[PDB]
Amino acid sequence: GRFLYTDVKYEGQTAFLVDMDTVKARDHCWVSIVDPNGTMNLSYKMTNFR
Amino acid sequence: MSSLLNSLLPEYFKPKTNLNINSSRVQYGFNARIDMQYEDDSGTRKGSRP
Amino acid sequence: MSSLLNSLLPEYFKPKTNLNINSSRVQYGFNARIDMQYEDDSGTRKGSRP
Repeated sequence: GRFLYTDVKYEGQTAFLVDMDTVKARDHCWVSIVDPNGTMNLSYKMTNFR
Repeated sequence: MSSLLNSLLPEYFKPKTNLNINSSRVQYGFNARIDMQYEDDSGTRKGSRP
Repeated sequence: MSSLLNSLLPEYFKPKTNLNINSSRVQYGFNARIDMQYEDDSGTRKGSRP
């Protein structure tokens, strides 16, 4: 459940046009928001490995 | 070299003796708990993936 | 002996005057909250019975 930059599948330089209207909601916790505004800060902690 | 390859396993995991493999495919992973905290110009939101 | 048998009831419970019993069977108990924490050789897991 992570994103690597190699998923773009293009070595070299480019600019991306992100579709902000068609943002689907697959898995939603209470944290999950659709409309970001300004400077986005996300602080997560991982505990209880099994 | 047992002592070398035994060190690579994570500190929390200690596997048992036998393993009855009955297929040509095995998934291996862990069940972690994520405690996310979001902050932007609109406001704050706190969640938790159990 | 009121003062003797009154002492047996738990400190949190203080019952009211009247009780309209309308059957030959009465369940009595409490609704508690349990916060369990598990640890073994495989790893750790944390839950909560609300």
